[PDB]
Parts: sequence; C-alpha cells; structure tokens
Amino acid sequence: PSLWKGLVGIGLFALAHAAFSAAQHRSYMRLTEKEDESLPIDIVLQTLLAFAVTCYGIVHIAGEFKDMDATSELKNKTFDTLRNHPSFYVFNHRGRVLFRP
Amino acid sequence: TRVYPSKQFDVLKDDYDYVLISSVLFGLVFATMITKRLAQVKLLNRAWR
Amino acid sequence: VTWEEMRDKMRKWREENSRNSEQIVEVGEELINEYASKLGDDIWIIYEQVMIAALDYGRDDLALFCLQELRRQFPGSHRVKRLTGMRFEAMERYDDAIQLYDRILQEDPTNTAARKRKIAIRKAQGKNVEAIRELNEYLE
Amino acid sequence: ELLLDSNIRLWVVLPIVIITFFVGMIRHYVSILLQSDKKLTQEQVSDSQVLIRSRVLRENGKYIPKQSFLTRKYYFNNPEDGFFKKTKRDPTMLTDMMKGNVTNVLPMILIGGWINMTFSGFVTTKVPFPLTLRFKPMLQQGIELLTLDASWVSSASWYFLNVFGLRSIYSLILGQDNAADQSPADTNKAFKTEWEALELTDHQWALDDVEEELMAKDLHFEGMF
Amino acid sequence: PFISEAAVRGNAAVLDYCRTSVSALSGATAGILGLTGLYGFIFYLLASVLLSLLLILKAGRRWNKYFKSRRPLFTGGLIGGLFTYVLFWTFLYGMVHVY
Ligand SMILES: CCCCCCCC/C=C\CCCCCCCC(=O)OC[C@H](COP(=O)(O)OCC[N+](C)(C)C)OC(=O)CCCCCCC/C=C\CCCCCCCC
Repeated sequence: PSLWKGLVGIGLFALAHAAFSAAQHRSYMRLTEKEDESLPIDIVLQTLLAFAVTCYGIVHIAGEFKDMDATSELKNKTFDTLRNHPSFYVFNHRGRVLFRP
Repeated sequence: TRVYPSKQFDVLKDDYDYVLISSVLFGLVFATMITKRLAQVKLLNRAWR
Repeated sequence: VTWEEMRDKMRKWREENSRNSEQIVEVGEELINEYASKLGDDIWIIYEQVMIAALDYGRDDLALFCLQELRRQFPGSHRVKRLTGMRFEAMERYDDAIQLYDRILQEDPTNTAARKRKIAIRKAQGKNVEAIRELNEYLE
Repeated sequence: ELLLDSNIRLWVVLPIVIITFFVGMIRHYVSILLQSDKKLTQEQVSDSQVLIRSRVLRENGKYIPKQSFLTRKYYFNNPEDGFFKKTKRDPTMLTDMMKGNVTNVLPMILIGGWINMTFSGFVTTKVPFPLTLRFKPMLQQGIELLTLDASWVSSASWYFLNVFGLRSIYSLILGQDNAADQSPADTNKAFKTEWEALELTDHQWALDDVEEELMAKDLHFEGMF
Repeated sequence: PFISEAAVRGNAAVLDYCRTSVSALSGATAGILGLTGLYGFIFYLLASVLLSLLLILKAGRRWNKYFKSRRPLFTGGLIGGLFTYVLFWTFLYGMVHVY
C-alpha cells in the first residue's frame, strides 16, 4: 500500500531526530570533558529502531519483482491484438461508411 | 595577541569568497534546472523527429 | 474514475495494439477536453492515437484539430508528416499522400514509416500483387 | 579530538557535497544533450539487420524444422546461392569522439583542482577509519602539520570521496544506467566470421521430443476465470 | 525456460536500488553512532545481510521464477554499496561527532 511510503518518511524523520540528539550529546561532552566516551542508550536504541523500520519500509518501496519466464505477461495476449500491425493500418473498411463521415 | 604556528589550519580563512561560492551554488542549481528542461525537450524532439 | 486511471488505461491500450476505435476515441476525447492540462507532454502521444481512432471511427471533426495542433507544435516532422498522410488517405486521397511520402523519403531515406504507409495505400487500392512485391523489396 | 570551527561545516562541508551532486547531474544532462545519432545509409543498417537475423537464427533455430534450417544454411553460406559472397563494399570524427571520451573524467579532475585551490588550508572532516601515514601527502594538501592524525582530510580528498561515493545515488535518482559517473565498424570481416561460425553450427530440432515431455504432465487450467 | 531481458533488467534495477538505499542509510546510522575503524566496517556487513534477509522475505516463496539463484540477493553489487556506505558514514560522523 501507499502508507509504506509514509512509513519510510517518519523513519527518516526519526533518524534526523537522532542526529540532533547526538549533536546535543556531543556538546555535552564538549562542556563536560569527562571520561564518559559513550552515547546514551536511548539515542542508540532509537537510531537502531529507526534504521530497522526505515529499511523494512524501503524494501517495500523498492517495488515488485518481475518474472523471468517470457511467457508470463504474454499469456493473456489474445490473437485479436497481435494481428493489428499499427503501422500497416488501412482505412478502406466498413467502419467509415457505417459510422458518421 | 594570538599566534598561529600552523597558519590557522582549523579555521575558515578571513578572505573566503562567500560571494563566489554562494553565486556558483545558486547559478548552478538554476543551470541544472535549465539543462534538465533542455534535455527533456531534446529527448521529446528526438522521439518525434 | 480519475484522469490517471484513464491515462493508464490508454497507455495499456496503446502498448498492445488494440483497434476498439470507439472506446479509445471516447477516452481520448475526454482526456483532451477535461484533463488536457492535468498532465504534461504525455498526452501528445495520445494525440496520435486519438486521430487514428478518429480515422477508424469516421469522426473526422477532431482529426483536423489534433492534426493542426501537432503540426503547429512540430513543424517539419516526419512522424507528423506520416500522420498527415494517413489523414489524406482517410478520404482515399492517394496521389497527394504518395507525393508526400515520396517527399519524406527524399528528405530522409532511412525512414521506415513512409514505405509502410505507401504499401498500405497500395493494398487499400486492391493491387495485392504489387503490394506483395513492394513488401518483398522493402524487406530486402 | 579537535575543536574544529563550526563555520567549516556550513561552507566547506555542505557546499562540496552540493557541488558534487549537481555537477554530476549537469554532466549527465550535458552528455544526453550532446549525443546525436550519426546518419546511417541504407546499406549499413540493412547489413546490420541481416547479421542480426543471422545471429538470432543461430541462437534459436532449434524451434524450426530441419529442412527450413538447412535451406537457411544454403541461402547464407553457399557459393551457388551467392549471399555472403556478393555482399560487401585531424579528422573531425576522431577529435569529436576523443573529446567525448575525455569529458567523462577530466571535468571531475578540474573541479577537484579548483576545489583544492579554493578551499586550501582547512581541515574539513575526520575520516572515521585509521588511514595509513604514507597516504598523508595527498589527503592533507595545504596543511603544514606533521604529527596530525592521518584520518583528518583536507577539502580536495573529501570532494574526491564524495564523487566516488555518489554514483550509486545517481543511479538511484537519475535512472538506471545513468551517464554521470567516474569510470559493426567493418562488415566484411563480420561477414566472413558469420560464414565460418554458421558453418561450424549444427542443428537440433527442439520439437523432436516436445510431445513426450508434454504428455507426462496434465495441462494447467486453474485461473480460467 | 525463456528468460526475458526486460524483466531480469528490472529485477536487477530494483535490487540495486534497494542495496544503494540500504547502504546509504547504514552509512548514516554508523556515522550517527560514532563507530570508528574496523567496528564500523563489520556493521556494514551486518547491515548487508539484514538487507539480504529482507530480500529473502521480499522474494519469499516461489522465487525460482524471479532469479536463477539467490546469489545476487547476497553479493549483488556489494562494492557499490560499500562506497556509498563509507561516503555517508564519513558525512554523518563528520557532521555529528567531529563538531
Ligand atoms: C540520511 C541519509 C539517507 C539518504 C537518503 C537516500 C535514500 C532515501 C530514498 C528513497 C526514499 C524515497 C521513496 C519515494 C519513492 C521513490 C521511488 C518510487 O518508487 O517512486 C517513483 C517516482 C519516479 O520514479 P524515478 O524514475 O524517479 O526513480 C528512479 C527509478 N529507478 C529506481 C528504477 C532508477 O519517484 C519519484 O517521485 C521521484 C523521486 C525519486 C526518489 C528521490 C530521492 C533521491 C533524492 C536525494 C538522494 C540523495 C541526494 C542528497 C544526499 C547527499 C548526501 C551525500
């Protein structure tokens, strides 16, 4: 369904928010200068979950596969279509006379 | 004062050409738009001949 | 029933060469009258089918409209030249169509549409033997 | 770490990415604009299509009975029939093709040189993996530091990394087999090699055993609605 | 049986699009997390197999008519994915952790 597309959007948004959080946390260190050297569990969990949902949505957004066997889409092609030959059309048929000229 | 023993490697230069970088950005995005229109028109004309 | 739906239906009906001239001409007229500006150049290929259907449908009134629009948009175009040739053939005007196709051939020799249209004229005239000979020569 | 200037991001990091992206788009659109089909006369297209037919016959003549196939063979490669025997015949084009081939990489290198001059003397970003010290002279052009970690990169090599890592994005957005990246002439010899090859080819009518392989299983019929 | 060039080309194109998108996203995520050095590269491989699993789910059953074999699902355009992964990794690790 189309909602899949919407899903991926929020995923990116989630990732974007993670970035902001990470940036802020970096400022934290740039003002604390302590031996933490570790991201908050909340931000990494949020980033990983956003990655998972965004990838799952993207896989759907990629599209639908197509079968290799050439007789798949040609199965429904009745003989009433392949014979038309659009380049070799002739307009000397009963259609013109029968219909309004 | 301040001293830069390494020519201030980690700071933007005072003589940065803002009026050139911004100009090239916003005169090249427009160039991309114009060339996209040109490519579409040429493709249509080649298809129709 | 949105213009995208009939656009997709027309695309399908063009991908496989159908000849239900009535249905395709009705859908094309609706598209070019109500939703002409709703989409871009993708109607232009439609403007081909719409006239051909007209020549198949016999409703010549919009054939002139489509032809004039295409000609005013695409002057000196071999595809539009063949399309004018079909318009001429719609009323069995064969000499002018043959002259136009000869002019197209002398302007561009690698064009394949003109030969097909001229042999279609020949087979419409009933000269089956000469049409077969012309096709044999063209395939060579 | 290093307390890099924040203004280096808004004017040396993002503009490089934007420049690379839109220069790739510009290059692809200029490439499609420049391409013009060379005029072909009747003889060349005719012989090309004839050899096309010959090759497709060689590929899948198995679905054609034996007599039709060996009559094809007589027509193609046999003295008496005559076909394949009585069928044969600073310059501007070289300069144009050389310029077209050159314009696929050289604009990227010229953009790189212009970027290296314009954005010389910065430290733009830290490459997150420990590159070797011997790679220092090309990653850190325009920096006089000696003990600086090799993972810090100047503007030119950052742009190079951007142009290397953006081709997949180009294929993603522009379309499949796009032209924005970084990376028959003779018919007589073609006629002779087709002669020899189709001489070497054999026949295997694939319909000799279709019925028996069809009789084995019942015909699929569901989904008739 | 009878492979059709258009369908196999479309399948290759959709697989390449999915791989490129997932590699770019994985680069962005690795830059966000601040992974540095070999520990980063391994993550990419992990991301790749994750995508493979998803592709296995996407192809699902009866995939024999979609691909000759599952191999392009796993190693299809791995280097092309790696280049974009490292680009986006550097991008995000630069505009998140460096500043
Ligand atoms: C945080 C870092 C993440 C990086 C983001 C990259 C991954 C995000 C990607 C995709 C999500 C968007 C989903 C919308 C559906 C689009 C595809 C679709 O099924 O819908 C169809 C239409 C038209 O199909 P098409 O011919 O245009 O597609 C090309 C056809 N094919 C793939 C066979 C070549 O799609 C359209 O509406 C036209 C628009 C097509 C998609 C535009 C997205 C690309 C724009 C920017 C990518 C990166 C540029 C800036 C990054 C610089 C950082 C270094």
